[PDB]
Amino acid sequence: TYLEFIQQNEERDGVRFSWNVWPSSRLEATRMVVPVAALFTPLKERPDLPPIQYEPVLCSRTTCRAVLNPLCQVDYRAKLWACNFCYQRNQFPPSYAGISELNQPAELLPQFSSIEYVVLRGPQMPLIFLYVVDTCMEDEDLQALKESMQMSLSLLPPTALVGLITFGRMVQVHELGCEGISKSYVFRGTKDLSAKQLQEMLGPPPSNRFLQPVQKIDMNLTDLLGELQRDPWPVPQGKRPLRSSGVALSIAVGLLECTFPNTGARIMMFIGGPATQGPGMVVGDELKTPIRSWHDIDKDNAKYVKKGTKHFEALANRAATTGHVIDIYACALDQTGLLEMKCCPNLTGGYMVMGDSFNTSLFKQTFQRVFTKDMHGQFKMGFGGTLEIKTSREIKISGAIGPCVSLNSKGPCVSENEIGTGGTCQWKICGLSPTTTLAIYFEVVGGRGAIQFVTQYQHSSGQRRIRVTTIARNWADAQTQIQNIAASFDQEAAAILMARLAIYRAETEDVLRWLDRQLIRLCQKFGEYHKDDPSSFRFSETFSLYPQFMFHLRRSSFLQVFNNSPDESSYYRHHFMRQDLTQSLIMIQPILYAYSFSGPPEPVLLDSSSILADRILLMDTFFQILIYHGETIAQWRKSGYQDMPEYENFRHLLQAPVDDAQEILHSRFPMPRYIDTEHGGSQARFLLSKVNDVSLQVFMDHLKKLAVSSA
Amino acid sequence: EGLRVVNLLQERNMLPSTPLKPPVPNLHEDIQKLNCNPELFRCTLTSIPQTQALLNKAKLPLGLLLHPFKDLVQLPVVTSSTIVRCRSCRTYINPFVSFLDQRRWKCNLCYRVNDVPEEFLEPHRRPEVQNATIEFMAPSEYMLRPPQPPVYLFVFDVSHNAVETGYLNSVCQSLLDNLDLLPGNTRTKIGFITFDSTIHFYGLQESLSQPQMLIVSDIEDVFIPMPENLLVNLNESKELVQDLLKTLPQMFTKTLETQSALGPALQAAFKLMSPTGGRMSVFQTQLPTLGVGALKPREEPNHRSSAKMTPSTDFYKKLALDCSGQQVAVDLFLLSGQYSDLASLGCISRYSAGSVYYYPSYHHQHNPVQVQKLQKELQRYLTRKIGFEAVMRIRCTKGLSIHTFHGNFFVRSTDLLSLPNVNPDAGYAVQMSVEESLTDTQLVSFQSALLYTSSKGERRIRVHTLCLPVVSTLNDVFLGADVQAISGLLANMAVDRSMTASLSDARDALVNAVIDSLSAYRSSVPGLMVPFSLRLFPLFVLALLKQKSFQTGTNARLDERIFAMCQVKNQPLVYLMLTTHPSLYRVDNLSDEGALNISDRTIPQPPILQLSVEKLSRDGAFLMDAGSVLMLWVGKNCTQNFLSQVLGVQNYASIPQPMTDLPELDTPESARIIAFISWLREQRPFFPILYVIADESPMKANFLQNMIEDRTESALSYYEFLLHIQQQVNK
Amino acid sequence: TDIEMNR
Amino acid sequence: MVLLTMIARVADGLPLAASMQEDDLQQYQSQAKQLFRKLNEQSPTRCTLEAGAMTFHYIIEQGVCYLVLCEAAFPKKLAFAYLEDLHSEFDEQHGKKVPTVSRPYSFIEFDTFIQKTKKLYIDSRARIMVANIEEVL
Ligand SMILES: [Zn+2]
Ligand SMILES: [Zn+2]
Repeated sequence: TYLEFIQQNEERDGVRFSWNVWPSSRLEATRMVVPVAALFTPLKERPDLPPIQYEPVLCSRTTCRAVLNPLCQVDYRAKLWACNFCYQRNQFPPSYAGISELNQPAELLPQFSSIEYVVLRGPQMPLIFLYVVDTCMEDEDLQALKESMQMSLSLLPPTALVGLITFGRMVQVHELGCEGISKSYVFRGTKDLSAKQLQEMLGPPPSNRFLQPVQKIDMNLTDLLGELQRDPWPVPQGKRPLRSSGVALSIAVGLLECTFPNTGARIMMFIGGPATQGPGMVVGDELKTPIRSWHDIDKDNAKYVKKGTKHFEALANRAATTGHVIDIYACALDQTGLLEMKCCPNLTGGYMVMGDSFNTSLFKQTFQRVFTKDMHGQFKMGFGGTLEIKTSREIKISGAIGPCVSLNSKGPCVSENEIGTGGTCQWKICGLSPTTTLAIYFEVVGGRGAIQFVTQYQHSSGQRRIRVTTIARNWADAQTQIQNIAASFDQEAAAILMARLAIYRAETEDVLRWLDRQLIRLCQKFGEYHKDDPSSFRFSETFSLYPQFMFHLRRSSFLQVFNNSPDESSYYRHHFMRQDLTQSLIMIQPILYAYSFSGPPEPVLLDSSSILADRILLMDTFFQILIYHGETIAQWRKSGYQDMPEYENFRHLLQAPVDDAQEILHSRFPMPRYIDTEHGGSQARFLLSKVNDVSLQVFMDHLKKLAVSSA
Repeated sequence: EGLRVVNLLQERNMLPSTPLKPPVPNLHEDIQKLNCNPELFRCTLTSIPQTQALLNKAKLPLGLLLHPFKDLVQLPVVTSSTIVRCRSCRTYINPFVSFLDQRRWKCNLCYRVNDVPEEFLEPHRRPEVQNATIEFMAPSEYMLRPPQPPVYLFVFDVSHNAVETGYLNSVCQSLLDNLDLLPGNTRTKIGFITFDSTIHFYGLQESLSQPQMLIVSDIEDVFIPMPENLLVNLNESKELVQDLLKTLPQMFTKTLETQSALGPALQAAFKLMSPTGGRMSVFQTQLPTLGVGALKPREEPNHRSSAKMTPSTDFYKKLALDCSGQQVAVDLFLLSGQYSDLASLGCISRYSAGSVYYYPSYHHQHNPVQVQKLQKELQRYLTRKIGFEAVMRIRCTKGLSIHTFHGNFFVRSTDLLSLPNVNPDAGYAVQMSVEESLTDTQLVSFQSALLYTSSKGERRIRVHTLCLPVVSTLNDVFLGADVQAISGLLANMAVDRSMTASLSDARDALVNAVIDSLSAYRSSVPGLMVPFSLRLFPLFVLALLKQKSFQTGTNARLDERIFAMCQVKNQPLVYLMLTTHPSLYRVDNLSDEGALNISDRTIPQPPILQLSVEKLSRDGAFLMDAGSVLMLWVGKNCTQNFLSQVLGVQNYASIPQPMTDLPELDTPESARIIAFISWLREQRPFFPILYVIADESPMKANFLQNMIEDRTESALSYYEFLLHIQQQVNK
Repeated sequence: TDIEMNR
Repeated sequence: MVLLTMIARVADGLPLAASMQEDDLQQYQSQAKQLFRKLNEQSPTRCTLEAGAMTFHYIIEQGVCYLVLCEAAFPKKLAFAYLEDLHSEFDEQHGKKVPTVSRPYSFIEFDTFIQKTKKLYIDSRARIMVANIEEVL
């Protein structure tokens, strides 16, 4: 089954292509409506695969150097192997001398396409965590933040180094455990510092006066975090506090840049408001004037945006180059400046968390999930990820989209048409988790094409690791080319890969126009129909959901930025450019479950029609979990047959969706905002705005008309 | 008495055995008796020449020396509902006014007649006219702003070398010991700053477990790091500051910092006080070499280098003028074992009315002497009274004009001496000239007024008034000459001559004053003849010429010379004299011709000896009173009685090398000597340390550099000096 | 107009 | 919305207590002292003067005037709350001795309370009559 195929391959190799059969002719490759692409998840979790503690075994050919895999042609008699990429014949390493048919290397078995190796030869570097705390906020919000940070500290590894930077008007780099005094270095949050400057101004396992091992500093740090007080500087009437966000962050990057360059480090910045005293400034201290809105940005009424944006982009590139991750945790009612800072967590594989207040379960729980561990009590985070892709000669790489940076490498694998971060064969990914999902765009320049994803990274344990994934897909049979290809289509994967591109061009500016010309080009090439006859159009069960996915995506909050704040839009796209397929789909097309006495919970169309009065709805907008009570059921809740032991039945119904909302409302990293509403409730809007040019019906009709007409 | 002429070449024993006393103006009885105390105010010429011509003929400088804020026993404090002051020149109603219409008074300075308000009533019996020294309570218009609170800011250098000297401990120890004695009420504010290559602020909040060391590393762009707890309220934070004082010493032991950024540090210190003003105490141990204010090292001279002084930069002068404008005074504590260019650093104190303290080669283990000395100088420093945001003016009767001022302060518009801080140990001098013949008058007056804010937030005006007679005869001018006052005023003059020209010129000008005065005398009357009043003139000048301030052939170092000049410029007349020409007494044989009047204490009064090694004796013991310290020299062949009954040793050989003081033995000899020493110390409020260390071979016999009457390889002997003077006098 | 004067 | 606080006896305008922090004061200080002189047994017991960028806010109780300057933009509502606070404290502390003193600033030490109270109003994170001062003067 083509479905069982798509499924098993995503499980084994954490990959999902737009097409599993590829063009074998230059004429069809160029006429590919949706590009040959993949949703790649370099560190996907699975059935406890056995780690290889022996070197991987590379090919002997300067340029190639592909890793020995199941596709390689082996010859146990002559202790030789042929690289399936450059055909180069290779001798086995001495430790492979005992090689035999009845006991052969794991990397050759098809079950081990996708395998991990460990390299041990250099003393491992300890992880590094740098807290960068804002102090311009309310007492309750700050106390919450401190408790949140003290907790995270008890979860850290003994050998991990820690550092603390606090800010408000000034910026304080704390020298940890200086006994009986507790000192820090103050800097004006009014002017930036490179790193060479900072270094000169500031002066067996490594460490600094500023970055010390947890086991030796945890108590002092736990106390300092506990005594942190709000910015001493008073905030005059009608004024915002002076917050030097941009300089504090530039000082954090600089500190690490000159202390531990090129090693896993996590710069976690906690924000309570926007930067008001740039570099990095996002607004002025006059409360009179509001923080830019998208409207403001379109009518050229936002003097700080571009300048501030430029500041965090340089920082993002500074840290991403050094191999350091930047997390931004922002909590406040008004906006924070996420739009201007987004690149920091985006280029590096840093996290972006947004909430109303640090003193909420929403934030608290989302923050500790960050330190979630695996069956070995080890963080589900990787640092300094270097992704390298090997392709058959017939294949080239256009580019990638997602959390990563180009290492600007050159080779015959690089294609002319660059997409997202492309024109390279290697990408850095300062921060990665078992969830990170990149998008790789390829171009076609017996059968079977091959691609090898080589990912090297620093494990939480400190070990250097190399994940290897070698997939293979059939070259389309010339005597059926388009038929074989159309059967291999992965509508979901294509929706997200196409969606990925649209959001990329938008956040890098019509986009909806491009999305449509392709949806139409797809209908004409793979649909069924009599020209000039709309009612005749149909799609295989292989393509039928694509238009609908397209519908929802073009009305989604990802391309219709208004009705949302610039920060909210940056937050949304952030999570959508990292997510794996399934999560991505939900983001684009929220799932909807219905609950009623007549039958068990069942999914239902995201249509207004699905909103009944005697039904409870559960909507999952990846970002939010919402429970709606039909008019009828709202009364029964109001006139509460609460303590009526008579209605144990009415109790099961009311909590059915609630139970289901518990489960998911945990496994999900960014904890979703929970919403309990009903007909009449003001919050029902979220449901009413996701459901339903206009409707899908009309949308579809217009599509069929255009599809059966001119090409 | 005696209007007799003296031949310095025949007496050669002029120096009296009793302490010298200031001359008594030739005034009527009733007037002289109200005159101002001479330890406070005084003149080079008690008989003011009537004309500039007459003054010039006498070839003697005309000027005043003063100690305006000197600690007194009894001070008349008027709380007058109104300050009576002449409506023209604004002079304070004093005891030397002319009361006529018994409802109208004649101002003794500008002669105008004023009306005595119906509040001043026998108006002549009023305190303001029965006292030359008096303190007034200033009304609201005598203050540009609410009385500032008392603010103390201690700025410590913590460089590697600073750490090695180990002074921070005692300083902190003294502060702890004297926290409650610092002048001031509940409004007192105290702060602390340390520094090396960076500036270290210290926040103190009761809410926090421990003090915060806020460090600014931007040396070219200093700034205050916090707004509320750097200058804390002592009363409320006593505890908090006490921990800090106990913590600081232990904070830099392992320091590797080698450079000191004194400039930036002081600028930061400035910004922190700029808002209230106050007193900044700076403790530096080496040449500044980092940041603005940087100073280049210099090579120390030697007994070989000729007379070929001034600041190498104006940074510290500019900074002081700024401190001054914000009512900030800066006291400098230099405890350096190497050249530190005090010639440039001093400026931070001179122009801000501060004062510099020098402890050469200070070390906690190696230099026990500098250690005890700092201790006692800090004791006085930290507990003496203090006045804030003050100004002073010296007014003199019409005809007379002040043209040059001497001392640490800043001169606003002529005679508006700006004094950010005013201490009871600072002395001042002034140079006047007769701009208008005093033919009209027969009496002239001088009035100085000190306007300041007390440690208790009260504006006060302390006033002194001196009245002197006018004379029109060369002879009368000489009869009133105050030899010590002239010595003092000449030193100040000589110091400026040094800065302004060279040390040579300064040394010549000094010798010329003696020559020209005596020469002028002679041309108005075989051997060197001088009037009685000037019989010690050549002696005190020679003394002045052999002092570390002007001496030449010596092996003296730069900072020492400058520090010496700093003292001439800021020290009260008496200490200037005790230092230049220390009092020498024999002390291994004291007896009963003393002040055995003091109820249960006798107190021998041994005769004063002239500063010649010929007055010594290898069989005795001699004490030298040099004002700031007391050196007891013991002879090699001293008696056993003095060794065991006074020193507590059995033989000369075992007299402990550095001996910081005498033991108190149960012996009459000890009681006699301890009595004498203790009386000497009671004659001043700055406890002078004593040290016997002056053995006949402690290589510390720097007791001799004071026998200013003997000849050195590079200095004339008292007698040679007289010989050289006489050769010129009648050339 | 200096301070210790009053004129 | 900054500082300058003076407490003076109305009759003679005798200064009783004040508090100022810069890092000009000179001008507004004179005007304030001008006001005190002018104020008498007939003057308004609560007033707010307009002096440009600045705005004076005073109140009179028991022959004593509580004055305060600040940028006009400053809440007139808070200004008087600040004075009342000072009054009760002062009256309770020195209200009865006020009419016997003769020296200026006989209560300089009230300096402390004035400033600790001051911060509780110059920082949003803690929470009559009008005439252009120029006239009265
Ligand atoms: Zn190969
Ligand atoms: Zn007069």
